[PDB]
Amino acid sequence: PSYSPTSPS
Amino acid sequence: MEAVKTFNSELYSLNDYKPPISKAKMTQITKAAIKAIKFYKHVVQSVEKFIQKCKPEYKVPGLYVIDSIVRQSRHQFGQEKDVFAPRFSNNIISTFQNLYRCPGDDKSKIVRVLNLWQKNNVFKSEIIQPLLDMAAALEH
Ligand SMILES: [N+]
Repeated sequence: PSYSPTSPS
Repeated sequence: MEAVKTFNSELYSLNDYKPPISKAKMTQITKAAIKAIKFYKHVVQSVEKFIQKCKPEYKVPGLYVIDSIVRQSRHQFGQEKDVFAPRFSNNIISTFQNLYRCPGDDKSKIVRVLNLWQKNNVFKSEIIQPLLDMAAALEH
């Protein structure tokens, strides 16, 4: 799994 | 500054991975930033320096670092108490000038982040608009 700016904190 | 050195280590460790950067790695970098909150100015400086100096394929990861730190700080300390977005805002034109030295196909990823910052009020709209304008001007 790679970082997305749409993913919650 | 122990906490700052620890953050520097996590941030520079991006160079040991092929992008796209994992969620796990981004979380590690973010946690180190937050632990170093007393030295938030040094954290911002290190991120900006990374973005200035890194290889083109790490520009978008560098932006994701800003995104992750700012969003985590807003969550953990409160939107109005977050020290990171205001601090990143100071040199943000410089930062984006450096960011846009990314590979051509990465430009859309930068704009995606900007649009989310606007939609979610992560940064003030007055700050974001010139950054979007810079993206568009590059296409002309
Ligand atoms: N903060």
